[PDB]
Order: sequence, then C-alpha cells, then structure tokens
Amino acid sequence: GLVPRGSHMASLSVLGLGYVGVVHAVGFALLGHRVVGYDVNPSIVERLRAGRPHIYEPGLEEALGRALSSGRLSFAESAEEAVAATDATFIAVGTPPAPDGSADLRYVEAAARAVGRGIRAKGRWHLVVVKSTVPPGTTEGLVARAVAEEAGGVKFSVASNPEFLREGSALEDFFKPDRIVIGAGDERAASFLLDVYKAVDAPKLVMKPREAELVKYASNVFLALKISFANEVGLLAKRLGVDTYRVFEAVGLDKRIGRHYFGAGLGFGGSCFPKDTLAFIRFGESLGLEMAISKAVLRVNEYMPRYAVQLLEERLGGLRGRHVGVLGLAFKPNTDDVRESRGVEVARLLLERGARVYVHDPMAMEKARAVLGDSVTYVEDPQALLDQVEGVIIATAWPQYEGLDYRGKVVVDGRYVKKAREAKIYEGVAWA
Amino acid sequence: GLVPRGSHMASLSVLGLGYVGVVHAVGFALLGHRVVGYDVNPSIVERLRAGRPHIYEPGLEEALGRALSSGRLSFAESAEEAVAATDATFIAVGTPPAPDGSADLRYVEAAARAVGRGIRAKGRWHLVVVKSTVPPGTTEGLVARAVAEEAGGVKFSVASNPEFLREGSALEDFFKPDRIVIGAGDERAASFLLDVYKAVDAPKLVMKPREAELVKYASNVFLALKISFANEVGLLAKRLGVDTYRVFEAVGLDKRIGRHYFGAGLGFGGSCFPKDTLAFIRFGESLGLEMAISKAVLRVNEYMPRYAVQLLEERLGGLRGRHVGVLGLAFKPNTDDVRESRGVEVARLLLERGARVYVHDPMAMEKARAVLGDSVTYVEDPQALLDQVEGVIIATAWPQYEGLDYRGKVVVDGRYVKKAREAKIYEGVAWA
Ligand SMILES: O=c1ccn([C@@H]2O[C@H](COP(=O)(O)OP(=O)(O)O[C@H]3O[C@H](CO)[C@@H](O)[C@H](O)[C@H]3O)[C@@H](O)[C@H]2O)c(=O)[nH]1
Ligand SMILES: O=c1ccn([C@@H]2O[C@H](COP(=O)(O)OP(=O)(O)O[C@H]3O[C@H](CO)[C@@H](O)[C@H](O)[C@H]3O)[C@@H](O)[C@H]2O)c(=O)[nH]1
Repeated sequence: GLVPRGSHMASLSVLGLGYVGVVHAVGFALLGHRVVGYDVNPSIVERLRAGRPHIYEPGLEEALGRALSSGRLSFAESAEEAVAATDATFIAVGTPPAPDGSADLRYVEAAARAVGRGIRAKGRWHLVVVKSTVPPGTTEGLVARAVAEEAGGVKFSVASNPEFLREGSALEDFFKPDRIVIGAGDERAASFLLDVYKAVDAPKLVMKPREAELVKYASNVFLALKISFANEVGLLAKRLGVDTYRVFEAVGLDKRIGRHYFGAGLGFGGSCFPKDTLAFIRFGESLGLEMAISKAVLRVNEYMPRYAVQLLEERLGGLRGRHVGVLGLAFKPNTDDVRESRGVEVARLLLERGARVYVHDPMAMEKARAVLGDSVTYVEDPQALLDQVEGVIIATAWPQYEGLDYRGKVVVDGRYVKKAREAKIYEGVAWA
Repeated sequence: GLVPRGSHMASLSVLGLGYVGVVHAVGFALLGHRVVGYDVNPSIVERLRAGRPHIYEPGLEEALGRALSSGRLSFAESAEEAVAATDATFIAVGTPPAPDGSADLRYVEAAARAVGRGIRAKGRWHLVVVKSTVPPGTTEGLVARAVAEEAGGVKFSVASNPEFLREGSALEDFFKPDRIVIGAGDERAASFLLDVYKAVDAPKLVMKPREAELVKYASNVFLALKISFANEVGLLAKRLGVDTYRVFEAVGLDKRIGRHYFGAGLGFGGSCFPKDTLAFIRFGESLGLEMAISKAVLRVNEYMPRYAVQLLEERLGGLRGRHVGVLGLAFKPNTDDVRESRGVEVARLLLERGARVYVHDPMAMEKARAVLGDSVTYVEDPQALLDQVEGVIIATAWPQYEGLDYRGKVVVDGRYVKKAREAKIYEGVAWA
C-alpha cells in the first residue's frame, strides 16, 4: 500500500552497464531511487539515454523507458561525476579471465579508483558496493585500497553485494530475487543496503564481505557442477541405452536435491560459468588447494562439445568436405549473446575437421558472424538449413527447433529436443 | 476413508532383513499386505518373531509389534518357502564392496536362485523385485538369469524398485517417500507394484529397469557430491577465515539448489555412500568411462579425516603419548551403526600416530568395540572424556554434545558444534 513518511530516497550510482549494471540501474530507479549510471563506452550511454537498450534482455526496453520517464534515472559524463552526485556506487564492470585463467581485476580496480576520485570531490562519506564477481578478499583488499588511495582522506565504507541475475530473466530476478546477500564492511554499510532493498520482498542475509564473495563462487560453481554431473551420469546412461533426462526426473524428486540444472547436453557456455569456475580453481590453487571437484567439473564441460563432434564424425564416416549444420549459436535460448557459446565451439571443431559448416540461430547470427566471419554459411531458415546438410548438431534448444522436420537426417542432439528422435540416426550427446 | 471392494491383499516375501528388508517387511504388513520374511541369519528371524528388533531404528520395535499383532507378518524357515508362499519377492540382501571396489553381487545372485527354486515349487507366475542397490543391468541380466536357471520353466517377471530409506528415519521414509521408482521388466510387473503401493501417497514413476537402477546410483552419488563439494569449498573458506555453513545457508536459498546435504565436516560414512560411490566409479570404468567427478568426490572424502588428525597434531605439536578423545563413533547421530564410521577412522589414525585414544558415543560403543577392541579406552560420560584428554575431535554431532563444557580444550570440530567454539583452540575441519 502506502509509503511511510520519511521513507528515504537513496542516491545511487552504477559503474559498468553490461546486463548486470543496466538492469540494476533501471531496477533501482523503478524501486524509487535516484540513479546515475556510467559506462566506459560512450555509445552505450548515448543509446541508453535514448531509451534504446544496447543488449537484448526481455522487457528491458520497456523498463528502461519507464525508468527514464520517472525522471529518476540519468547518465553521467564521467565515472567521477556519477560517484560525486550520489551516496553509494555499485561497481558492476566485468571480471573476464586473465591469461592464466584467474580473475582479471583491472576493470574493478579502475572503477574503484574512479570511485575514490568522486568521493574526494564529494568530501563526505560514501558507500562502495561491489556487484562484480570478484575473488574473496577483493572488496576489503584491492577495492578498499584503490578507493583510499584516491579519496584524499575522505571516510567511506565498502560492501560485497553479489548478483545472481540470469540473462534472459534478469528483470524478474532483480525484482523477485531468491535472496539478497550483503557482505558489509561495517554496520553503516549494512543498514544503508538494507534500506536500499527495503521494498524487495526476499530474505536478506548480512554477513562478512569475504563470505558474500565466496557465496557467489560457491553458487555458480555448484550450478556448473550439477550440469557436469548430469553429463558424467549421461555418458554412462548413453552406454546403457538409457534416457538420462528421465533418470534425473526421478533423482530431482528427492527433497534434498534441487530438480533444476540437471540438463545434460553440450555443457555450459556464456560469460559466467566457464570463467568463474576457472577463476575459482585458480584462486584455490593460489592458496595451495587441489580444487579436485571444480577441476573435474571443467574437464567434463570441455569434453562434451568434442564428444558431440566425434559422434557426428563416426556416424558420417569422417567429416572432410561434408555438409554439416549447427542449430543454435546463442549460449542459451532467448539471447543474442554468443560468449563461450557451445554452438560456436562446435562450428570451430567442425571447421578444423574440413566440414562445410552451415549455421542458424533465431537471434545471434550477427554476433556469431563477429566471431566466425565468412568461415561458415549463415542460413536464415532453420528448415532450409536441415534440408541442405547431411548431419546436424543441435546446440541451443530454441523453441522453434522443436517443430522442425528432422526426418532422414543424421542428428547429434546436444540439448534434448524430443522431435529430433524422428531423424534417420539420432545420437544424444549424453543420453540414448 | 473406506477401502473399496475387491481391493486385493498382496502376498509378498522379503529376503534379507537388514534395515531395508525389515522396514519393508513391517511396512508392507502395516499397509495391508500379507508378508513373509526370511534372512540367512536364524537368530535374526528368531528375534524378529519375538518382536525384538536386532538393529536400532526409531519406532521399529513398535511398528514390528503392530505388524506381528495384525497376523499379516510371519517369517519362513527357508528362502524357498517364503517365495513359494507369496506372489512377489523383494530381494533386499547386501551389496558390499568387492575387493576391487566394484559391487559384490554374490548375495543378490544366491537370493535370486532361491527365488527361482521357490517359483519352480510354486508352479505359477511370480514377480522378482530387486530392492538391493545393484549396478544397472543386474535386474534383467544376472537376477533374471539366475531365477530362470532354477525356475524349471515357470514364467516370471522382474522389476527394479530401488529404495531410498535413510537410517534413522526409515519408517517415515517408507510411509512417506518423496517418490517411488518402478523399473518394470513388463506391464504385468508395473501394474502389480502400482497395486502394492496404491495406499502410499507419493509420485510413482514407471521406467525401464536400467533407468531405475541408474536413478539409485545417481541419487546417492549426487548426495555424496554435495557433501564433498561443501568440504572442497570448506577447505577454502577455512583458509579465508570464513564460516562455510553461513556461506551454504546463502547458496541453498537459490531456487535451483537443494538447501540440504551441504554439511561440511569429516565427510560421509555408513554402509552406503562410500561403497556406492566406489561401485559407481568401478562400473563406469568397466565401460571405459573416466568418472572424473565421482572420483573427485571420493578423493575429498578420504582426505577429510586425515586432515582433521593433521590439524590436531599441528595444534598439539605431535601426537605420540598424547591423551586425545574422539566424540562420536556412530556414522551419524541416532544409530548404533559404526560401518565406515569417520569417528572409527579418526581413532585409527590417532592410534597409528602413537596417541592414547579415548572414545565416547551415546549408543555405538559396543559395536565400535567389536571393531577397535581394547586398542582405545571407552568412556561412559562424554564430559569425563573431555576432562581427561588434552585434545579432542568431534566426529558425530550427537545432540548431547552441544551442551558440553569445552573450555580450555583443544578441539578439532568435524561436525559443526557451535558450543565448541568456547574451546581454548577451536579448529573447524572445513570452516574457520
Ligand atoms: O541444466 C542446464 C542449465 C543450463 N545449461 C547451460 O548453462 C549455461 C548457463 O546458463 P544460465 O545459468 O541460464 O546462464 P547465466 O545468465 O550465465 O546465469 C548464471 O550466471 C549469472 C552470472 O554470474 C548468475 O547470476 C546466474 O545465477 C547463473 O545462472 C548455458 O549455456 C545453458 O545452456 C545447461 O547446459 N544445462
Ligand atoms: O550434510 C551432510 C549430510 C550427511 N553427512 C554424512 O553422510 C553420511 C550419510 O548420511 P545419511 O544420508 O543420513 O545416511 P544413510 O542412512 O547412509 O542414507 C543414504 O543411503 C541410503 C542407502 O542407499 C539411501 O536410501 C538414502 O537416501 C541416503 O541418505 C553420514 O556419515 C552423515 O554424517 C554429511 O557429512 N553431511
């Protein structure tokens, strides 16, 4: 119902406007806060000011137009000005893999220094909140230090507040999160973020900054582990002539086991799970730990796309000169994102084996071309792609794929499409 | 409410009266079936006829007395007579590890031959149901063959119907299972078991016998995997000075992740998880598969008790001649079962390092003596044990342990007891 009197409107900035940053910036404005965003790329800022998302995310264009109409969302000309105009800054810049697989923290360090400069100009207390996925210790270590080194002696507080948004449903996960984790460096940080999130109906857990940072890796690596476990069990089910999805239907009814994320197939792609899992392994190894399960998780994941190509190659009797399609290039359905896409990886493996490769995706073909260029043929109609190839690998289960005519084709199914069983030869990547 | 007319009373036999067999025998009788049980050990049968459970299981003595009073439960003088007097036989004998870690199937094979002899004497169709944890393929392979080889040509059907009972809550899991899995070798098998379970309100999934067998290993190994994952994450949390249980409180709120079985500590013992995990690995390796995650699961598990002893040894500056206690010998709370107990394993490691070892358990000390003999001192009062030792390892979180006085002691906590933090030195085995 009604808003209680004296219910404070917070002034928040967000640095880094990938899907995490732009969904928080828009969402906080729609929750009732004044938000100032900034990104290193001026064309992102220009597009966002115009109400035109630079990335595809269901419902974002309308949430953005609503946040802009409220007058509560704006964008700054520099990181420092966004910071100086607000009381807390969410750092949401990327943490891509470094060359040795550890987390690359240079983007977070530059954003923290910008925060320190804005604080110095503001002259009063500010909260620095790390939304970026960063190894435990980064918030009170690197970020607090980089901020202090620029802040000219102005006092501030830090907090880790990890994010759990999934691409494809980020706005819903923003408004209805399963839980909010606040790793506050002090009481004033904790009370400020509990205020920021007061309108969100979800459990709020306040803990140390290190614990909150570890929650994020433990969560993402455990999801990756369910997927790789389903694939390990699936290789076995496939040898037994059994349906791995029916097995995990029964496994998931146990009240101790989550029924989701046992979707065996080509494995996980996207810009999070592969690189967070690798960062987690490298971080543990830097402390002398073996990380044996987490490494196994990645070994299975890296194997699956090679196995899918080996199945196709065995069924066709070699791939050189053969006409082969890949259905699906986005890293999952309903995005145009190809980062770490298993479909792209499968196309490359096919190419490296002398196949003539055709690809389709309902959304990601422009992004995939950015990566594959003219090395493949891009087909606009997925049926037309099937009609042209001898063999096909299904790499993303777009709903339109369920209705295609696979009859007479050799199909290596990497995502479980029930209709594909009608094929002349059906090979499940991790099931019979 | 009322029982519909013509609601058939099934005649069922059970071979093998460990906790699975005796809980099914009693439970089926209480559901309304006529049950005939048998076990290779005549003293078990004699005790059960007298209403005296040979094993400790909460509520069993009363369920048994009720099943016996109904007149519906009896016990045979031989496996063959139990079989010949019924229409379906649940095989529930053990499947311990063989010398090379694979499943030992000799107990199941002998029970299946007995079933075949009873069928031959009966002269008409019978259902053979495998409740034993057996590798996929065993029901329609070894068991169907061993039955046919003795049945003299009498027709029969087979089914895998795995069991998911936990020790300590087996009667409740019997009456209120999360799901019933029926891997029927034909339609008549499926319809017979759906009848047997008609009064149990739970989802019933009918599938191939191989799929049902694989569900059981996938479920038990996945639970073991959660535990080992919590321990892998816990070694890391401990290096960070963080509380792993608070981390997995937050991880478990994700709607994709089951909140249970992330109890980091000394790892899993008991007669199921260690040997089923090892059987699963050996079964996959027999088909040429690497089983990398499942092996990692066991590597972490085998490490934890060694690590706990290493922590104690480091804190005390060597263990030779030192007086050290183990609190907890049962493999989990509320049983007297010590099979594969981590407490026993820790006592042995301590012994092998020249410690003078004291042990306590509220129930399992007689069973543990069967294993450790006079190599340790058995202490009746756990406080008295603490008062006598310099260092202690907590290996089973019996509720009475939460109230003890650990002040001034060196404690390596293997199970998360909050009160133990009052110790002079507190080392969590997998947390700070
Ligand atoms: O059962 C499954 C589920 C997913 N996937 C694959 O796993 C990858 C990741 O999928 P998803 O979790 O939807 O994508 P993200 O948007 O990368 O979301 C993850 O990464 C975000 C960034 O850290 C976290 O906030 C989210 O909680 C976590 O889901 C995709 O390639 C999926 O196709 C499977 O192979 N099998
Ligand atoms: O978070 C946890 C939970 C359990 N344990 C340990 O794991 C072992 C197994 O515990 P539990 O699952 O209670 O014992 P079981 O009676 O061995 O039950 C398992 O094995 C039965 C036999 O197959 C299956 O039916 C059950 O579903 C499965 O729980 C014990 O040593 C526990 O102390 C942990 O270390 N951490």
